[PDB]
Amino acid sequence: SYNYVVTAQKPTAVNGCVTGHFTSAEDLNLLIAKNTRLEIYVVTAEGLRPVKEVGMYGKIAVMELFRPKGESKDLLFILTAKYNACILEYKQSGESIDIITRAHGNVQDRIGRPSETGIIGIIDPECRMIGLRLYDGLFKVIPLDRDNKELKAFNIRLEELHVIDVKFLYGCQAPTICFVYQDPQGRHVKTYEVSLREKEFNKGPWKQNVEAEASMVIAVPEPFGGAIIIGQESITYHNGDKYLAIAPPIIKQSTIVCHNRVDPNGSRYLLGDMEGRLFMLLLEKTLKDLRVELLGETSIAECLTYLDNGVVFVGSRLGDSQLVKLNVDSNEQGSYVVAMETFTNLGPIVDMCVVDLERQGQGQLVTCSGAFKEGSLRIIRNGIGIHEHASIDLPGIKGLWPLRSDPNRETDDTLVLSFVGQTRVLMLNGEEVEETELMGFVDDQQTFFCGNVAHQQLIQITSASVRLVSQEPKALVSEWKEPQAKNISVASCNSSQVVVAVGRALYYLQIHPQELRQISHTEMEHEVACLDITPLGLSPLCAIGLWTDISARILKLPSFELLHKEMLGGEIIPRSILMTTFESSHYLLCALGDGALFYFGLNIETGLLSDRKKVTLGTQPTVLRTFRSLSTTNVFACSDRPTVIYSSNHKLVFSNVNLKEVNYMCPLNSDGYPDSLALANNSTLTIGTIDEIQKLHIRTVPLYESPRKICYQEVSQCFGVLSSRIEVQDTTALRPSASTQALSSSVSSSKEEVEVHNLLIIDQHTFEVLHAHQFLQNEYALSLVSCKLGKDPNTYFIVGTAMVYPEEAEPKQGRIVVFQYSDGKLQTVAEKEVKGAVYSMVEFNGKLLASINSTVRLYEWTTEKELRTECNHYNNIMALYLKTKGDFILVGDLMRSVLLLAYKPMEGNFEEIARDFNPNWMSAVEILDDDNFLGAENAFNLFVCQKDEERQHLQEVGLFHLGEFVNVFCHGSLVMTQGSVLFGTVNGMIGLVTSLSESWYNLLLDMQNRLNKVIKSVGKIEHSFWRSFHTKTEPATGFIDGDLIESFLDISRPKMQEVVANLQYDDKREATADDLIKVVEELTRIH
Amino acid sequence: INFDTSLPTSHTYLGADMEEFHGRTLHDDDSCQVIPVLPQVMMILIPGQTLPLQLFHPQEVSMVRNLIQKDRTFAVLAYSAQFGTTAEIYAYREEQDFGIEIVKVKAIGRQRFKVLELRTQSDGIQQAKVQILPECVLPSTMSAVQLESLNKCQIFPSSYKWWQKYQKRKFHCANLTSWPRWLYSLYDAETLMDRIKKQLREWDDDSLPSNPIDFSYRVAACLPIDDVLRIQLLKIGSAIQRLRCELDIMNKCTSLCCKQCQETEITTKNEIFSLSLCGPMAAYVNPHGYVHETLTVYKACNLNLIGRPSTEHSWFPGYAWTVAQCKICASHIGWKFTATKKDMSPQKFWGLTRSALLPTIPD
Ligand SMILES: O=C1CC[C@H](N2Cc3c(OCc4ccc(CN5CCOCC5)cc4)cccc3C2=O)C(=O)N1
Ligand SMILES: [Zn+2]
Repeated sequence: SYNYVVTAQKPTAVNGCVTGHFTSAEDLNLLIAKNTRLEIYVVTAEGLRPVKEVGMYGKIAVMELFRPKGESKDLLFILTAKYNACILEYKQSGESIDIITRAHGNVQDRIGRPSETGIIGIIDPECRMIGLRLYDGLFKVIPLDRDNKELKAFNIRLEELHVIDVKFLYGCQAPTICFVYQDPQGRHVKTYEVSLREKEFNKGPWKQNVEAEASMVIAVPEPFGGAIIIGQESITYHNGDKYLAIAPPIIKQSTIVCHNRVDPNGSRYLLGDMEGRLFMLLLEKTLKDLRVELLGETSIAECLTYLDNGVVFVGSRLGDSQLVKLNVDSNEQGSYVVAMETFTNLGPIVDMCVVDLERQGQGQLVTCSGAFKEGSLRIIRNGIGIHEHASIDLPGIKGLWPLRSDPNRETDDTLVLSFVGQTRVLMLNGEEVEETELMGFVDDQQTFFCGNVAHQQLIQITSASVRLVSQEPKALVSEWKEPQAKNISVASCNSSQVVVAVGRALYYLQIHPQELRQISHTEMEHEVACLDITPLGLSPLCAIGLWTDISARILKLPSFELLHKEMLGGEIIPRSILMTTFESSHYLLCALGDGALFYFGLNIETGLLSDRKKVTLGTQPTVLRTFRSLSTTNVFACSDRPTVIYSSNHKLVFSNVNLKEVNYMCPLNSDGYPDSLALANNSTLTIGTIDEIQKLHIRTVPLYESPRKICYQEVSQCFGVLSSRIEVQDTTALRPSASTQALSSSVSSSKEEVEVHNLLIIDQHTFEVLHAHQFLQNEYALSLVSCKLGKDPNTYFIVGTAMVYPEEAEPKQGRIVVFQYSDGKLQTVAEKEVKGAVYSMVEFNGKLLASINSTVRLYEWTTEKELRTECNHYNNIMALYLKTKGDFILVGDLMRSVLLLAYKPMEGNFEEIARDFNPNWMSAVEILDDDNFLGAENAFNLFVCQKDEERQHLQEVGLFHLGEFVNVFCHGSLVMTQGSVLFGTVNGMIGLVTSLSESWYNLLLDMQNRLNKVIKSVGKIEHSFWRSFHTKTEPATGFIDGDLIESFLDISRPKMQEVVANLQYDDKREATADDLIKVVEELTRIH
Repeated sequence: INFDTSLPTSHTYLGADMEEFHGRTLHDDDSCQVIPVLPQVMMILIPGQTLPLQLFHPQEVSMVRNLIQKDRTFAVLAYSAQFGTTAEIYAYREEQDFGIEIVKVKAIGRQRFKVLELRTQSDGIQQAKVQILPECVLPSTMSAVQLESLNKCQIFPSSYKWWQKYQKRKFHCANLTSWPRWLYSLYDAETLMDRIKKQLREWDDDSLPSNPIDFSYRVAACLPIDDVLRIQLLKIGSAIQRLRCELDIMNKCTSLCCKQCQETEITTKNEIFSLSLCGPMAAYVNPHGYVHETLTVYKACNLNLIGRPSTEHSWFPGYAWTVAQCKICASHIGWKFTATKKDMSPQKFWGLTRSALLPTIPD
């Protein structure tokens, strides 16, 4: 098996946030860590200015800014989870930005038990050294002698094997570290000093049984000195002979988990609760006492950073991050917190599903995201977005035209709108739209075109006539009518050249001052459908599409004589046709009423249409329309599924536009709406800017409780969501939540903190909670599915459950509840008591498969409307995971034991096919196909078992360090390689897995290696080290880092040429840069 | 109960003046070793398990005597072989009384292995080249997923309400995953060891190994199970899977029967109890050098007692033994033990030999 993994969506969860002077000494920076990503901003009055963002080949585990003696600005120390240490510097060389690596080395020890309080990394305030507590019984020291470019470092044995937190202190004759530890007597604080000179600890200034549950340590700066120690109940200062202590009522509620220093003084600190409380702690003065104020509520903070001007960065892992404003203990109101800005954080993605929501043939991902109030559904859609600036209700718009009403202003001030038998004119002044008359333009006739034309004039082309109007002193200066007064049926005009068409006939007029002169006439072999006349001054040809021969055609400049004449096929007519110019070539596009779009290369001199390709874009008819997007032209295909059409290296691309149907559009360049679009649909005119390239767009739906599983019932037009709110014993809520705020509501009729489970029913379009069904007291909802069973036509939400009692370890009882959502409410259609926890379920060939502890059990759905067992299968593992393909069944436990059962219809029971037991923690599994099984496993790895007598063992074909923790896999794709499996992750990264042909695998593997020679890596970390399956540590196999491959496009033109130097390539021969460019761009369009 | 529960584990019936050796020899993981093989001994030795021996044939007497000079470990093969366990000699006794040669050792199983080669020497003794199997250790289920702000709270102060606060504290980050705290608790060494300790507390009050591996191998030896499951347990490399598998065996398996007849209920789980510090079951050698793993229970049924009580060579000093056989098929199931002094408690009990038994789940 040959797989390709790529990032659809980088991790969003913040796990570190530091400030300092990194970019310049004169700039204040905020650095943010999002697992493998490092964002760098500059703090402003206006907010946060982004500056440089980079990935690492590493999970950022330590991130500290420091300034060693005689350096203009701060340097950044980072240590990864694989013990990659680096010192980094910000390098602006001209108009480009780069993060250069001053030093790097791997600080790992061969023999070492990693500490239970994780990696801790600290730098002394003189910047003599870096301390790393990596392992129990050891303290690693990296001296900061400027010659130490390899980060060579020594260890010192600690006596104390269970260290909790540790800092370096301020104001000491020598570098001194302070730390809480635990031995079988109790929890105490100690200090040592650190001599590089001796590579050893000397005993230090002071010591202390401190609070049972003391956890945090804070180095106080030099105005006082000393250390603050936070616990559950206490906050204790310590120093030589000085000592304070408090236990305010306000924090005994939830534990403090993050802190931050507000001023260099050390007067104030920000404290971070585990549930969102944000406190100040003030050091009152010398050092008299400690006051603690409760400032307000934030998102549940992983880290905090005071930014100055009373603004605070709140980094979160469980919900959105924030900038919040603080207020001083003001004369009128107590010090309080206000949310200034929110940044999206998808993770943790705990479950998701893919839904074709818009009906467009475009998947949308809907995730269960967040926890404990930060809980949320997130709707993730792929596309080009429209930034909307104005909206106008006007139904029945048939056409849009921008127009310059004042000839010595360089900018549109008019929008003209056609309706059935009716024309209307909107004038624009800044952002004020007013319908008005345009003298000379008729209003009781349907316009087919208007706009500016040569010799300082406006033209309007009605069904009745072709009016022509003076820019100055507007009035009619010309009119052209059809000989026997017949209606103009199709119209097309440019700068200086009209080509109307009447029924089967078509005339060709030209625009000259105060006169429109008839030049040609002609007939046509069937009725005329659509015209174009675009210059590529005056255009020497004219495109046509016709009604019966269903055919696109080119014509001559005045004669109207056929130049190419291609038959398009089928029974549906042309709807629009467009001669356009992409890249530096010329094309002809033509659209059918059924949604089909055919494109041809064009030859302006001869007329030769070449290389027909087809594509289908949204089944309603399609109007094509030219616009400018950054010094180049695109095409906007107004339809069911609106679409922009650009050309990336001489092959066209169809980025879809992120809107419900657009019928007509035109570009608009006003003073109030510069470089904009005007879109109309059946009910509304919209005015907006447009994004250049595609992106992922995230709609958020707050639940204010934990969502846990989700599935979609298309017939009901709604989502099932298992959720979980926390009440406290009386039992009452802590806040209003999705389940307590539902329209309709219910509770299951029967057979200190508490969890209460519900099945929410949420509207597909509006995401209103329509109903909230509460399960029993002590009942824990585990699994959810929405399916049809047996001969029954009705569709049901089915939930598996378990009965959790604190006395009981392994649950002895549970339920399989079948529900129907039919009225606004939810009917319990059937229970089924079961002697165990229902961990999983799956619709299985019209029957219900379901794990109950170690048993896999198949149920049929009776006409009596009850669940009846067919067969069973007792395992020697616990069936946590259940996935199927056809009659094949995949079972897994938490410990990476996997089975492969098969149903046998002729035999009535299940049979074992294959198995693999290999002890490791498994978080998710998926069936890639009948033979291959994708899984996620401990230390952020992906792995692939393959199927292929004593061949019921499963071969290990795939290994890869992802760097993310996968909760859910699910088959689907967010676009309109073989297969697509999306996965969601704890940091809110989303990834895609697909499969490759061996040929392609081999090519791309070579190319990774060529790439790794050429691409600068931040901590100088080898890509191979990074992707190595790690816990054992082995090279990755049968997995292509698509992120690596995609980075090819970002390298300079010569680095490409270097990468492809003597690369054998199929069609083999010596390959080009442009050969691989168009391959890699084909690979970007799977996600 | 007031019988000295350490008297059994010292095997005084061998004689109590043996030269001792400070037990410590551990071969490297995945290394290869050439170790001799005890002939004439068929058992599945578990790491940590004490194994007493009596050897007569002068080839056996030789190569032990040699082993005392050089490394003291030997191979104890688990038969149809592929897998076994090393055993280190920690006590030696030469004896030429009654005219005849005897060697008495006390070994202790140490490391599991895979067999590679088995060249049998011209002396008559097999010499097994041997791959030392590593002892699979995994981190906490939470270690990967864990919030770094919540690292600081992972160590706790050391009572069923305590286990709930433990479960809430330890597995809080289960909310990031797609499962509950109560599921992660079912794969938690410490929770699993405590649960096993409760079936151990009703057999009976002590201190046992902190280490999940050591604990798991200790409780493996208490289980009266057939030779084939013993091997299932041994092959399981992960201690967590071993502890869960042991919990299962302990809950499900509740009767014990005569292996030969297949339907004669000798005793129940309710009756199992511990007179050895080792546990309710342990290996003892008889006078002829046959090793018996003997599970002590309070009551037994359908046994016939033949011969008369004897204290000769008794494995439990103070008690005399009477041979017990299956009422139906005559199979030597074990021995009834009976007090010699009238104040000892308990007064009587049955010691039933593992090989003759067969654990069952009812219905
Ligand atoms: O608790 C228990 C339960 C009973 C168990 N016993 C006693 C016993 C015998 O008991 C007779 C006997 C005892 C002692 C000897 C002395 N040797 C020394 C070496 O050279 C041969 C003579 C000979 C025969 C004879 C045969 C087998 C067993 C047997 O399995 C046991 O050992 N301790
Ligand atoms: Zn019998």
